[PDB]
Amino acid sequence: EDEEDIALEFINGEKKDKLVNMNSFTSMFDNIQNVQMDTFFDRVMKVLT
Amino acid sequence: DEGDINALTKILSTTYNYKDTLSNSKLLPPKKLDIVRLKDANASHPSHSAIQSLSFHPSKPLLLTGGYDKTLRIYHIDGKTNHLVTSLHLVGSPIQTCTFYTSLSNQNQQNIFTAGRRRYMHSWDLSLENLTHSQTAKIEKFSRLYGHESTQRSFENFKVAHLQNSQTNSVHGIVLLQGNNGWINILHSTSGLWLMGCKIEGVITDFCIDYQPISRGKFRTILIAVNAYGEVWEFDLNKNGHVIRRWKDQGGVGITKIQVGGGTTTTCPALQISKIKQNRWLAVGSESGFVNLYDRNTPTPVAALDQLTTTISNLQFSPDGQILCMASRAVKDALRLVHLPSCSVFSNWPTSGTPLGKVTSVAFSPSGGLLAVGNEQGKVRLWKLNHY
Amino acid sequence: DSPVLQSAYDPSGQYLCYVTVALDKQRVGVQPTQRWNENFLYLEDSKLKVTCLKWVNVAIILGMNNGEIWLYSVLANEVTYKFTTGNSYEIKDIDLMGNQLWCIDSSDAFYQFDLLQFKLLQHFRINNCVQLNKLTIVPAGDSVAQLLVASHSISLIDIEEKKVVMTFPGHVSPVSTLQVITNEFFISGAEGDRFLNVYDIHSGMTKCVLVAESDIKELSHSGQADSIAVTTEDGSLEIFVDPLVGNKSKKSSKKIQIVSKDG
Amino acid sequence: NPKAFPLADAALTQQILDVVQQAANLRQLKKGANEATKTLNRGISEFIIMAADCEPIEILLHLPLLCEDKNVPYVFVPSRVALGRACGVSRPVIAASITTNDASAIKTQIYAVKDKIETLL
Amino acid sequence: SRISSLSFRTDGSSHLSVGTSSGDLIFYDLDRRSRIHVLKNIHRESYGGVTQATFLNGQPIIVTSGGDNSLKEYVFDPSLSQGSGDVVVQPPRYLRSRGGHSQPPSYIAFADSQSHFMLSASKDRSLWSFSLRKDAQSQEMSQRLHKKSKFPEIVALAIENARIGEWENIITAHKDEKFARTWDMRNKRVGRWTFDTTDDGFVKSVAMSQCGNFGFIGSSNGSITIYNMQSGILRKKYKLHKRAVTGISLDGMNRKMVSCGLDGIVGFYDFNKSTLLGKLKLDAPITAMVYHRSSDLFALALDDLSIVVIDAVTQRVVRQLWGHSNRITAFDFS
Amino acid sequence: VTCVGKTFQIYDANTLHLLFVSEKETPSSIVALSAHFHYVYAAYENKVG
Amino acid sequence: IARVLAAKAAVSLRYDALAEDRDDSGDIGLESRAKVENRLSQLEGRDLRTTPKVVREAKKVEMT
Amino acid sequence: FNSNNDEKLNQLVPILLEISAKLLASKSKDCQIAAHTILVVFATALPLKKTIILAAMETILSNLDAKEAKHSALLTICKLFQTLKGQGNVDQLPSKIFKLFDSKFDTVSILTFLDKEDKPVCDKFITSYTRSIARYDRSKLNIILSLLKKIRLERYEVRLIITDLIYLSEILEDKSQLVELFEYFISINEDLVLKCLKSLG
RNA sequence: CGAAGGAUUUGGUGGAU
Repeated sequence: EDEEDIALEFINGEKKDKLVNMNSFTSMFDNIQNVQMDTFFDRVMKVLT
Repeated sequence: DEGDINALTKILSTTYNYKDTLSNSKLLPPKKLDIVRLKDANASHPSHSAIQSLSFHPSKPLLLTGGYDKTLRIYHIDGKTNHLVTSLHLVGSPIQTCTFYTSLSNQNQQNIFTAGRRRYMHSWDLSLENLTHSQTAKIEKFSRLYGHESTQRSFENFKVAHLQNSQTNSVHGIVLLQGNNGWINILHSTSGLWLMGCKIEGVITDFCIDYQPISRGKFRTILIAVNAYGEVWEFDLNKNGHVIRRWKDQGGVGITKIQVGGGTTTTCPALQISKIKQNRWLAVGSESGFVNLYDRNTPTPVAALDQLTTTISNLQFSPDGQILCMASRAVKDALRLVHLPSCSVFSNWPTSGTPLGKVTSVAFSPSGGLLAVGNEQGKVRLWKLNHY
Repeated sequence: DSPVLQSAYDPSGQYLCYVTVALDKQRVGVQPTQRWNENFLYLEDSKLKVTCLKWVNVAIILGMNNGEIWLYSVLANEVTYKFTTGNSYEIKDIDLMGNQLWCIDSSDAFYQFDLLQFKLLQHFRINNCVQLNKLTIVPAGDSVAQLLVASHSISLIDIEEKKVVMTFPGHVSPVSTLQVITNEFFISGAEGDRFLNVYDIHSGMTKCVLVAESDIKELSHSGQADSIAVTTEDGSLEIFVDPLVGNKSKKSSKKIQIVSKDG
Repeated sequence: NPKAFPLADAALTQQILDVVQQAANLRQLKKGANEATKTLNRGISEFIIMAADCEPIEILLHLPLLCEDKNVPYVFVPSRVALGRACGVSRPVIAASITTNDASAIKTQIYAVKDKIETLL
Repeated sequence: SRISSLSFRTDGSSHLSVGTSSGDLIFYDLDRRSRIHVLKNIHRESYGGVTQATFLNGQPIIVTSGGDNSLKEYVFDPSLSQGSGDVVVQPPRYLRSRGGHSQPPSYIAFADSQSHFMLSASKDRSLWSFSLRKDAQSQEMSQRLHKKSKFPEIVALAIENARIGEWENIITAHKDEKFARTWDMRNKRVGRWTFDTTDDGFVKSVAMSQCGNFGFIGSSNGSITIYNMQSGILRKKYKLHKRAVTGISLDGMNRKMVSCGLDGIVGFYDFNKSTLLGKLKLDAPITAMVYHRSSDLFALALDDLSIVVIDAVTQRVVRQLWGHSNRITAFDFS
Repeated sequence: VTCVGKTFQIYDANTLHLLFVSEKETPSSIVALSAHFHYVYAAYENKVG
Repeated sequence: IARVLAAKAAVSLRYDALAEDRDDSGDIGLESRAKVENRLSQLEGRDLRTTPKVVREAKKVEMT
Repeated sequence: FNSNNDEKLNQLVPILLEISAKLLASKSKDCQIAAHTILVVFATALPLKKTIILAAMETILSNLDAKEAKHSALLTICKLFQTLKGQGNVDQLPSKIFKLFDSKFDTVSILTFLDKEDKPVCDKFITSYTRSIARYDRSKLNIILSLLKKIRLERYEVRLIITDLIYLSEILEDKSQLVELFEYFISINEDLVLKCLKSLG
């Protein structure tokens, strides 16, 4: 066993995540009226996920 | 005037730097690439044709070039001078692909295989002092297929892998070739004997090799072959090349290349048996410019990269499998670097000012994060990734 | 340019230590001049570089840009000990007399070390020394009493007094070589300069100005001012025969070249 | 996908998608269900290619009714994404039509595939 | 960080400016206990960063200085918010400055006959224009390139004013560089032409004709290439010297051209007819040339610690000067 | 008032225009500078001018 | 919107006309309606006239 | 909109994070929930030092009283740890942070957090929290066994937990729950356990 | 042609006029 093996193991372990782009949250304003705060945060998380 | 809730306010006051230092991080940034250009590899002794193939030595700091000039020029890449170690002109033998080979058991054994649109292959033994001190080169010609001449018309497309003869536990190299009708011919690297042959339906377009470790000192070599339609075959070369898996590339059509990365491969060869690792990535090119990326850990691609609008001519991963470099020979400056597993193309590099020409060869150094890109004008340009 | 970044013969002249770059990592190798060794020390970091290379009577002292000095044993092929200065400024020069070991940083701070004890004895900075790229310790008896230091001009400094003693008008460009040919005659050369100024330590007057055909890279002296060999930037070797005997400016007597049979 | 019929086999799908690529280069290809509908009305279609995985499949089932009335061959391919890339666009395509041109440079290839589709029907 | 300067704003706003040896200048709001803005790398860290930064008494202007031979002024513009101006603070804005070379100049030249300006090159890879009048004006030549980091330090420079404002009128040679770059006084920017030695050598000499139509480049390999300033196109190439060409000069009449090299020969050419009028060998290698056009005399600094004056008309040594004890760095004609 | 080697120079802060210069070069480099209305105190070696 | 709405009408209409086992719910139409509304929202959110930006005059400052 | 411009994002750090601190301070749960939305988005857009993340935890947990804020906060804490991609990404929480977290989130709560199938990716935080338990709480070694079963952790993360548990056996007395944790690792991926033992002892 | 993009417009300051 060697350190570079551990480094490549750590590299393999890391997983992708959904990046935030310019046009990700623009639609929020469309459905921003009469919406509960918790639901708004849940939608933000859903887009982020 | 003269856990606490105000912790966040205080820490902001302490520092005006809020981006975490990338020096500590072992994972390269997703969208920003720190890349610096160095001296060209071919500057010292220019080539007279397009750079058809590029290959770094597995351990030594050498770069091998080939082309229709029929010369195997070997350069000592230091990044500042890049002088030429040796040259070997092969009369009447255009070079479509060349590669170093180091025996996995006998580290002292080094060898170069070169092939072209001919019915023979050349092997150049670099062991001991043959590379530099010797006045003459020890060259052998492989021209015998042992009854299978009809399947093979040219040695031009070949790759070299390691096969472990399980019943004896001995490990030796194999030379893989492309046949006329889905035929893959496998030869012994040293003796040249025909070991086995693999057949797929349709026209063979490209193939690649994947290693799956079994136990201490045991590993199996898998041959992955793909058809123009996109059907992928996986043969087990340790069991007479019998099919073990069949699947199709989702949305695949006009496939052109296939590659694996994240473990041992021709670009990232091993030095001992324990260094053998399984590849976690698989990329499938196409004429349309799409590159479906698959996670080896019917399959559904993780991403469908579509930045290039021309046929994919080179697909290659970094030795650690964190960058995928996809390039096309159809047009100029058709090269992109894709960050894995984010599958996001780097934006800062290449630029309109980056000189690449008609990219026709790409190579990642086994270590040091150097990238060499050859073009149709015969120039091998060298870049360094500062993260490595 | 030459692939060999730095080189230095051993005092006997039988072994040459050279540092070269493999991909992005510098590797240090040693070869036997009188007559192949495949074993090189490899610097594990791309940033790390060797600034100084000095033989020890079988160990070699390697100055590094990290701000620390490595003691390397060629036989074992491992760094036996590392001398670390408190600061992080690159070492500009290194010189040795027995146990004495003197280095200078980019911050113009002198340091003293003992090989036997592996300890930092003293560190000091002398005013009127705005740069320091070269350090030479005079062969005075068996102990160090004064030091020759040059950046663009040359200065003599007394260790006990911790002050300059004399100043020599040096070259315009940074000083590249500051070897002491004999007592009270030491030669000096500069980057991209074809002229070597021989100065008198006690008097301070330019005894002679030796001139090479092209820019000078390395300098070797034979015996006691008997003969001086200078490697020119064009790749030729010029020899000065008895340079310490019109009189002001002298030219090399013998020129040596290497050319292949092809040309 | 029982409604999709006839569904071309793996061997025939590659031949169809091969002709589609050539037609796209020669500007002899009309992409989309709506243009494919038009080509039937104008009687300039050699044959129609449809994607079986389109969901809901119904948005292209009107073409068989038009094709049978006009006596134009039609065939289903398994994947719309594959049809899209063959067409030469960055978006999935559910239907396509090969425009008639007796002076085309790929005329022999179109008729060969057209005959195979006719046998299939 | 290490504090190098401190100052308070006396304009009625509780602002504290903190200068650091790293070259940073930070501003804090004492009332609000917050950072307003930070100015990064205003002065070089290698030269002590911000040696001194002072708020002027009762004004929003702060003067900054350092060891890099630069003095800058920054202004805090009025807040652009009608209310809560203290919260909305405009960042400091560059106002004016003066400066100079950060390292000793390597080459100098007088720009014009009137002697109102001088060109200066330094080891900091910059070419500067300094006025010799009380205005003390100083301007760095723009290095932004034409299309059809700083350049290496200048080792040689030539300038003419016959065609100033028409096309490029300066030729500069760079260290370890195989071509020479052109500049323009009137635009105060780098030119659009590059002159190559064409023999795989480094540029050791640069010269210009009085008419301003020709530029001469001497390579380290002994070849003299002649370009045209207007089009930057190679016209002729003389090959007499085998060692480096250390000096090129042309007479006011554009007829007789003189060259010298480390090989010790002084070559005389007929520029109009392109013929070798004569060749004169000196005892020692020649290091530099200065040509006096009115008298047609040129002096040569020889390796033997002498200055040899030669008349181009008769191609003979007229005066030889002795006395220097070491290498002659530079010399000029009255 | 800015020190220049062995001499000091006075600039108008409104325009950074040079106003005055020291008539003579001090025997030693100036170490400190203090300015008070029309009088500037220059310090060098063991003398204050 | 007419071009977009007509295209989505054909999708919904063809689902209705050629269905062997359509549920009487309008689910395809409802999802098509959401697409047209989303197209309308972004299209209507567009501002043809260029937005003017905060003018920042570097007004001359003379000391007092 | 400023995602591409990294420099502009850095200038946005002092302002919006400061606002988040003020919003967290407000006793209104809606303000705290709003602060959570800003923090989670900003962490994804721009990586930050772990110290900033840890300081953000202290502010979030200091004034966490509303149940709705507690639910949103727990999701926020896990997401911030996901953004962390340096050495110490899964290191144990500080003692003060560990004590604060358990008080505002009982261990039974996180088991319910892990119980639901639609849980977000939280392996780095759980790896950090798991190492926090072993260092500071000995009675909780049993709850660790349940936590590992509920959530799959990345291979290197499992190695780090094994690495600490080896030290626990040497220092802490052998326990049925402690050996049971080992036996759990014996059952799953036996070979990797030997590598940790080989490297450590 | 081409080392970490290219074109057009524009505010302010500094220097001459």
